[PDB]
Amino acid sequence: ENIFLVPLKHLRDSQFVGELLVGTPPQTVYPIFDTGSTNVWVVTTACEEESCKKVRRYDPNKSKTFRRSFIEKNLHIVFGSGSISGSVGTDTFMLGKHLVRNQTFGLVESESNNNGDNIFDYISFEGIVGLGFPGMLSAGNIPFFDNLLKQNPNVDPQFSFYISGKSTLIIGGISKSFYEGDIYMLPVLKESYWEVKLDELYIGKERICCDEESYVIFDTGTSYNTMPSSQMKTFLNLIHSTACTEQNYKDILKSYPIIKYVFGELIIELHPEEYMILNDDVCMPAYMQIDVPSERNHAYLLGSLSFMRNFFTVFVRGTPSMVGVARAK
Ligand SMILES: CCCN1CCCCCc2cccc(c2)C[C@@H]([C@H](O)CNC(C)(C)c2cccc(OC)c2)NC(=O)c2cccc(c2)C1=O
Repeated sequence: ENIFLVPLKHLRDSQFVGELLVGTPPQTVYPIFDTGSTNVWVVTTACEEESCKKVRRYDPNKSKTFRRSFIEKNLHIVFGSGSISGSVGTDTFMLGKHLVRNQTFGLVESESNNNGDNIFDYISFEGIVGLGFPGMLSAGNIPFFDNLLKQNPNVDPQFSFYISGKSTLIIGGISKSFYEGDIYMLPVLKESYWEVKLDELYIGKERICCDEESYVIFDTGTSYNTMPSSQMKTFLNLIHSTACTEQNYKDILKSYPIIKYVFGELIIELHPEEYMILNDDVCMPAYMQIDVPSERNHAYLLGSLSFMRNFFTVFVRGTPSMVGVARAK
């Protein structure tokens, strides 16, 4: 019981959903498990958009343990992918046979693009289980993950994502099934994200960072890696897209640069086959600009598609927090 698995299903686009049970008796939802945010969100019967009506919507009136929050707060969140709004409440959650009572969460009432048709019209969004820190907790006293640990005192305070039908969130421990070699540890900074100091960044022989304080954030909620907007053109000039097939892409990418993230004594090298994705016979880098609240201009995300596909990540919760990285098996 004390180390347990949450199998993740890869639905398109990317991100990866697991089974969460909410309310009494339990209603099932398939949220994404997001280290890049903190709030729990659940799509509800309050959302009357077609994008909500098409999924399994949580019905708070069917939950005996649901309590609408006393403070009637409307939360608006602008993600990089779209916007969600709704109100706040409390309920009992079940994750992987573990109970988490009196958990604050957002009840989705609305979903939109940030500008007509939006991402939610394409995907099957049912919510977010944020695994970030209290600095982006919009309502309530305690983040989900800290609450689960509080109410489950024999769980070790850690979780890890193994990406790629064999993706799984492992809570309380790790498995040698998922990684090779050693795990190196970096201290977490600030109060919002699984954020670490970045000392330098090279694209092949070119140093492109760092002269100010800079940071990497480990974000399972985003497929892509990122750079700050000022370095958008930097990256696009040094790493071109190019024609490729399934048959020749290894040869085409032999000429591409190694991207080196320098975290002090630890250097993570992303080889071309680890950061270039093949879509429509084009090799394109899995990098884009994305606004990071509270870390504009100096944050670099490491996402799921490039980074976690190749590197097993362990997230150790301070009881100071640490991130562990090792090569995926
Ligand atoms: C292959 C492309 C997939 N894709 C675009 C669709 C994503 C659909 C699922 C979804 C919907 C809502 C939210 C999320 C996921 C999670 C967030 C994640 O929490 C972002 N974390 C950061 C730190 C960047 C952040 C930004 C803004 C607010 C914030 O609050 C603390 C945190 N993902 C995204 O904002 C996002 C952005 C661009 C592309 C994609 C996802 C993406 O990979």
